[PDB]
Amino acid sequence: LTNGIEVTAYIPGIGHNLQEHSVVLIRGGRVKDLPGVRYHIVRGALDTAGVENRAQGRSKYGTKKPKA
Amino acid sequence: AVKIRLKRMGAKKSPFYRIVVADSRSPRDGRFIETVGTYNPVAKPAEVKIDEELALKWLQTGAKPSDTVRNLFSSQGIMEKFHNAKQG
Amino acid sequence: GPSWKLSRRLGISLSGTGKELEKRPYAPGPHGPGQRKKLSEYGLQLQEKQKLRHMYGVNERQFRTLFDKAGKLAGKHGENFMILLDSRLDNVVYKLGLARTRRQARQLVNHGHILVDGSRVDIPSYLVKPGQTIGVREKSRNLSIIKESVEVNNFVPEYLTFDAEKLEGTFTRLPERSELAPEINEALIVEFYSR
RNA sequence: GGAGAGUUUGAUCCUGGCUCAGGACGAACGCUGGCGGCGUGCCUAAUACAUGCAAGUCGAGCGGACAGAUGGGAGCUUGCUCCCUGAUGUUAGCGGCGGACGGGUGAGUAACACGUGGGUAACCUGCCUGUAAGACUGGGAUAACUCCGGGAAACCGGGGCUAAUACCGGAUGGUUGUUUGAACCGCAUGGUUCAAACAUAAAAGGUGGCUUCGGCUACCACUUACAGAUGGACCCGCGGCGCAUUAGCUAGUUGGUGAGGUAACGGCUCACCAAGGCGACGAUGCGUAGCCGACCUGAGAGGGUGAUCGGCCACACUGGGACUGAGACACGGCCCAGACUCCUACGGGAGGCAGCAGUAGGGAAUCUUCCGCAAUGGACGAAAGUCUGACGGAGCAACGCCGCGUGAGUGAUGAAGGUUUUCGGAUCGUAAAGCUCUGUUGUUAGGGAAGAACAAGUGCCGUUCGAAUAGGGCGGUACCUUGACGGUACCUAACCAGAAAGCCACGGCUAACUACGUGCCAGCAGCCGCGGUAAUACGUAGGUGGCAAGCGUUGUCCGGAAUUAUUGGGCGUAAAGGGCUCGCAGGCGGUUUCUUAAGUCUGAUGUGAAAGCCCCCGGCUCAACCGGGGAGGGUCAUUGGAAACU
Repeated sequence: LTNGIEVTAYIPGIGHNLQEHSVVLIRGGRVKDLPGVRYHIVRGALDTAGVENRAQGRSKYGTKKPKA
Repeated sequence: AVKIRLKRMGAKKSPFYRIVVADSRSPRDGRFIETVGTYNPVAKPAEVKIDEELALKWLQTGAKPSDTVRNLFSSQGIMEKFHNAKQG
Repeated sequence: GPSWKLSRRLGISLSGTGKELEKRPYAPGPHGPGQRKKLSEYGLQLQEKQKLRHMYGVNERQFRTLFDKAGKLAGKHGENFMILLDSRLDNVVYKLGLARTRRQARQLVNHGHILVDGSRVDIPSYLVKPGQTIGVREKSRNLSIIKESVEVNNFVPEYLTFDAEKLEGTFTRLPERSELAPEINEALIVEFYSR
């Protein structure tokens, strides 16, 4: 982060977009199943483009409305 | 320095005023000692309501108002009752 | 909305008709003729609230505060909230008969201009007190919406004094809940919005 | 004016956790988004700032410059050139007052800073009224002006000229101090009043009129005194934090005397002399933070926060000092150093946005480099006026609340199409089409508020001074005149279904389900937990449901959480009795009676400003908002009652 603290976060989407040295915005989300990670990555950030071909769950996972 | 004066209240477009005995050193919405009644500009009719007696006690102590405040007292004869007291 | 597809969900002719229950009492949908189940109190008190709020199309930001505006009112809080949403000006237009639906009464307030003791009122949610007169100026004096609904001579409620061509509307002491709601059960919406 | 629900288990009750429904944001993010009022909009960086503006005002304080042409006269080209001081105009400087308020920010500060109630015999207060008195007689400068000199500039130095309501003496004065008397009273210092004596202590003119030219007069300013009005300073009880894994801390500390010093009390400063003071009711220390009316939440008791608007303190790049002024240790003043920026001809200087905007930078993240002094306000002036980034409005972002839409009636054929299917059908359903419909708004053209009250100048009448019917002063009324927003709100008529809906959920919590895809993989997940081939829990489609110009997620705080339990728990085994004693401090008290009034009870009075909550009206097309009136809020203080209980 920009605090200086290196905390392992989680990638939610159906496949990722991120590579090293990216812009990652983090909301507070508890993952019960995985040991130690308590941070989602906001799919739909400044760098995270939205997941491919998603209609339901539009606000989450950063996809625009496909075509109207 | 002690000017009996108006005090700006109300919404953005349509103002409201309260006639206020205060010190001029405090700001336009600043503090005060004791007030007299009201003023309404946004009514095309009347309803400028004054206590009409309490300020005369303050005028005997001496507190000069601005003329835009003062001519409301002329419309209800506070100053002319006070000028009779100055002629008394 | 559709204003009729939502009442078959409630399973009642909310304006009061013989239609919208014939041939299809199952509520909407493909899971309609698949036989329904029995709900909970939370299942009931939604529909019991929604059998009153879909009468008038009130969005629930405006439905909550009128419940709170009944809170400061004296009397029993259930029957107080019955008074405010039948002193609704949308309902007053519909109870004077010139609207076949309460949704038709919304344009009869919005741009089918109408005069409450003066200039005009474009407010579908004006709280109406006894002692007010309602009329329409010559700009929309007799249009076919009014002309057909004058000819649809429905029964006049007994808290209203209404003439057809004179078009004036005044009141009595209150609209009485015995006259107002035959279908809607009260005292359940209060226990909905107390929680 | 007080809802609960899933989860330990094979099954049950407890116990105990967390989870969940709710309510707010100065909130951000994702997706979308038509409009209108009202309100907010750098919390991190009190980090650095390009550019412009944010505080001047008086020619009626004053000298001079500065234009001026009422005329006068001159030289002639008829084109001019002048020489006098017209009306009047300009104000570098001088001097008067303001700049100490208005405005912002939240860094330090855990203490009389603030909140509340107090006390001053221990104080101050220019500008305000009202009263009491007045305003005598002189003096010496000096800026500007020029004339030189030195400087790159910043600017500086020298020599003459000159003014004032500038400055400085002399008089007279009910200040004050001293000296000596009296009177009265308080709360010790004492206080108040009166007399005498001594000592000094002032002031100013200007504006206009009337003039006998001596002056007079109003008005403004001036010196002094009294009060009131006015704010400020100092002191004091009582309040609102975190840690004992901070128990010892302070020598001007704590005392006295005298001295100085401060508007004022004082170790406030210093000498002397004394050894005290602060402390288990938590000192000292440390981390933390501006406080308060209030905001949010809770059913209340409480808990959280202290943003905007209103009170007060503190700070003005970091630090220290100090002047003039009634008032500062001065936000846009000086002097010094520290960092940094800028300029220099290197000798030298200038600079301070946490003023309005804007930019950098920080960060998840917060707006326009507009117009107006029309209203309110201040500043000065006799006023007009001038000056106003206070304020007035416009502009930005769904940031939030409220308000309005996105068509509406009729219409069965259950159209078409879509989805599903036991292929009969089912649903998307009166939903569309059709017919009818108005125009909020959208669009076009018109009309066009209140905010604006005035000042000022004119008119009178009254009163007041006046040598006066001069001439004013106020007081009344009468005429005149003044809009940034803005032709904006608004209203009038004309136009079209035409401009305009979405996100979230759909096993149980929790309202709502099927079909395909899929096969511990891809993926959901707040909770229990869902998928190793029939996923109502993943993804998609249809269809529902949720709410709406918004919806979800996110971080916060409160609630449900009776899960820190005073109201409102426990302790046999569930978390919990110290291993047991002797006991200082603190805690609690038999019976009867007198008395007292600290607690308690209660009246009265004073006060807890306003806005906000709340009671009730009224205003804005309702609402939101705004206004009027009232209540309420204090372990408050004084005073007077009550005597059972402590």
